[PDB]
Amino acid sequence: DQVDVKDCANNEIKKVMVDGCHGSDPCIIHRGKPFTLEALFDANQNTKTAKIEIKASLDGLEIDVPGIDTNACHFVKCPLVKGQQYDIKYTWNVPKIAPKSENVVVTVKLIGDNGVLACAIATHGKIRD
Repeated sequence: DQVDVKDCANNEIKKVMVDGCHGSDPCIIHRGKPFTLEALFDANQNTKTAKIEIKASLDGLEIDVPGIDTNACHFVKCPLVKGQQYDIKYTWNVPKIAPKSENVVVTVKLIGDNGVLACAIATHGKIRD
């Protein structure tokens, strides 16, 4: 079920949803289900390069993107520009995780060289219901 995450790609994304979590409000998520967040988009800018600012924090899964790649390349089709379609992502193997997580926080943003290819932020996020 999609949600209401404040994305900032360009009203061009082809599919941006999140397996349970709730967008906009304090993204509350559920346990026992794969919270594979996502957000696709067809490169419409013009830059073979690319940047990134993703940040997913999970109790036993502290996703993070402090600069792992060198230009949204090791994570996606580096060259976005307006001549390529591609789908970043952040799967989620969900065991049980119990209710409520020690802490959580979702955020994201793709920046080529002309603007922000994509974006997604879940102000606060508590597991449980």
